[PDB]
Amino acid sequence: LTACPEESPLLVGPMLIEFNIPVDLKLVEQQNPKVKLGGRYTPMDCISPHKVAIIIPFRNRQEHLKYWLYYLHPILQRQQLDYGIYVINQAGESMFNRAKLLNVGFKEALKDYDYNCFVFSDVDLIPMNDHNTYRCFSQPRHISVAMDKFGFSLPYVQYFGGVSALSKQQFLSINGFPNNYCGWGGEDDDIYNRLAFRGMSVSRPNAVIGKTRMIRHSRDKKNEPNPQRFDRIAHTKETMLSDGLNSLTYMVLEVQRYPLYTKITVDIGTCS
Amino acid sequence: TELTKCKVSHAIKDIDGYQGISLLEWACVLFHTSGYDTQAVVNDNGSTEYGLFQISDRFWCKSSEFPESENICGISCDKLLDDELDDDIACAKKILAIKGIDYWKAYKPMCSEKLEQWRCEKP
Ligand SMILES: O=c1ccn([C@@H]2O[C@H](COP(=O)(O)OP(=O)(O)O)[C@@H](O)[C@H]2O)c(=O)[nH]1
Ligand SMILES: OC[C@H]1O[C@@H](O)[C@H](O)[C@@H](O)[C@@H]1O
Ligand SMILES: [Ca+2]
Ligand SMILES: [Mn+2]
Repeated sequence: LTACPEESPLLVGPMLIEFNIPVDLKLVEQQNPKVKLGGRYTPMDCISPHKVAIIIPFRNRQEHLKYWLYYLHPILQRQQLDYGIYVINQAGESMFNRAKLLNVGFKEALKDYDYNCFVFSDVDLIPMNDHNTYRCFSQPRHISVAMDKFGFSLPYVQYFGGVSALSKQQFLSINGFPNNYCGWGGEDDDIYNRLAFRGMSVSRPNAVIGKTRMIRHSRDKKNEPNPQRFDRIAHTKETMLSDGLNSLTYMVLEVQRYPLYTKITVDIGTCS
Repeated sequence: TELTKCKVSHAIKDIDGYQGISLLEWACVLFHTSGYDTQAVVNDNGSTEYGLFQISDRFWCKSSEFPESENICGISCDKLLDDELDDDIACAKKILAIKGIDYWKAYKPMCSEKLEQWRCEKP
């Protein structure tokens, strides 16, 4: 076999994305026979240079996950990626910590395979055009650029939330993500600050190709807006040197390998 | 109601330039403060902040949970959760004149640069 083409010939472009019909994972497995235990897929067609680990921060969003798996597995196979799905489930009932769970995803996926790209995706976002490739670029990539929740427009130029992708070296360069943002908000702005300090810029597809849908939901209990977020993002330059991959600690309570994904339950404690 | 940047901008036009803060800066400030949601209610812990401007019951408005409040704005906090912004703006103006822009913690970190994106060209 030879290298997969630059742009996949299987792409269909725009897709109708709706969440009205119930989803049966058994049916999803049935429709995606090529996906192996642990939610792993590799083209048998060509050799892909994109070895992508998709990391999803998680706690009590099983119904959302069902729609995510239903829509993304076919899309990713079409994009000819050599990928694996990882759901990082926070154990306990303390304040939710999105960024720290993403750091756990990075370290735990590297134990399975020699990944070179990490896509970090919230559980409730589905891309509406398959030309919005879920892989890494020469600069950090912001993928969910036009959410229906924001009128299909970016809320602000420095926004790095929702779905993004960092190559392994881009992630290492910023000492990964912060570990001390508990509750909603600010952690994505901190990551944006880290990338800028390391001299990187944000790469994005245009708003037509980047159209994305977010399943409608109310704020989660235990993920109320964080009062210290503004003070924390104002000091990123100094905290990024000592808070990140190099200070990451957690405890693995369970590792599940299902046909459609790998789910790792962990105890990540509380914020300092 | 979740308003848009331009809906907010037109609504608060009479605050442009007061205490030296521009409409672009306010557009930026209010998105990060309440997401432009006029019904936003957030616990700061012990205290509660209300509406578009996230005005606190600690010192500025009177709530049921904290009746002994200073109530500097002389208004019930429930009047800050509707789509009529005149009274919210009058209160924000008192906070700006007394405490200053630093009350709004999002200002310094998120609104010190790239202000042009916040312009509304819809007059
Ligand atoms: O209780 C929670 C809170 C957050 N999340 C995850 O954290 C991401 C950030 O989520 P949220 O939807 O609350 O904020 P938004 O993107 O809508 O501001 C979610 O999409 C999930 O992937 C979760 O799984 N359970
Ligand atoms: O919801 C969009 C964005 O709003 C900002 O005010 C928050 O700081 C971010 O964490 C969030 O991603
Ligand atoms: Ca009002
Ligand atoms: Mn969401």
